[PDB]
Amino acid sequence: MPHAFKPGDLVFAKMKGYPHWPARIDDIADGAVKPPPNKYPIFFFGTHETAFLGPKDLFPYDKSKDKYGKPNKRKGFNEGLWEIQNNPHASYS
Repeated sequence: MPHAFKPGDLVFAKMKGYPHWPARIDDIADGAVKPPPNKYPIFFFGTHETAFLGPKDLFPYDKSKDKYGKPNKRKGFNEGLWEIQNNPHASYS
């Protein structure tokens, strides 16, 4: 049975106008801008962008990889696929 999301959880994260994108729940570093209530800081692999998402847009990686874990035409996407598969917990700063 699922827990709530925690820092380090890998997901595909859905934003409007983007395909489900390889992403992880980032930790909030000392001194970093905190998310709004009920939002997680999402670090998107490949683009290395952050956005704040709620769980409705967060699809746990292992369950969803069969569906979303396929190359995409979009910038940084396949790079993102490599990172989530090969080194999801590294520093990309």
